[PDB]
Amino acid sequence: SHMEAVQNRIVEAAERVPGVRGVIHLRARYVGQDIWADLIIGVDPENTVEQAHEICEAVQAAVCGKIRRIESLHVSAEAR
Amino acid sequence: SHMEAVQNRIVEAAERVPGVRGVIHLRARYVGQDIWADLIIGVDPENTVEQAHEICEAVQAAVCGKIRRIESLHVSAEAR
Repeated sequence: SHMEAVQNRIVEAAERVPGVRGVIHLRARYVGQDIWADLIIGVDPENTVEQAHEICEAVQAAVCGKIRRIESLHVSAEAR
Repeated sequence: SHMEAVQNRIVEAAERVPGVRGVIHLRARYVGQDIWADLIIGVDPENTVEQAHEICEAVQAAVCGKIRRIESLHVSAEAR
């Protein structure tokens, strides 16, 4: 599938960002030629809530920078 | 509405739990006579991710303990 290549690129890009302890969940869909995606990342339980927010914002920048067709990306965090 | 009384009870119960800095979002719906609800609470940005998780679990217990018709409640947290 065209989509599985894209999903591989999101996961790979997310996992390279400092503080990411793996991708817990990824759901991606096409809206025309654009991708909209929902991503959940793992983070250190001892990080602050503010740190987990910064890591999500860094994941969003890194993913959207690498995958140009992404036009909406939501990133949240869970302790792992 | 029957629902607005219930929504008032969820918000009130959530806000009385230690570490809750207000209810950011509440969406509740009936599935037959049962309530299913999605709640977002505010928390101190300097709490740990583990602390924010404990506060959500305490909100879930407190809300479900006070409002017997709730059969599904999801609680997440945001810095505020």
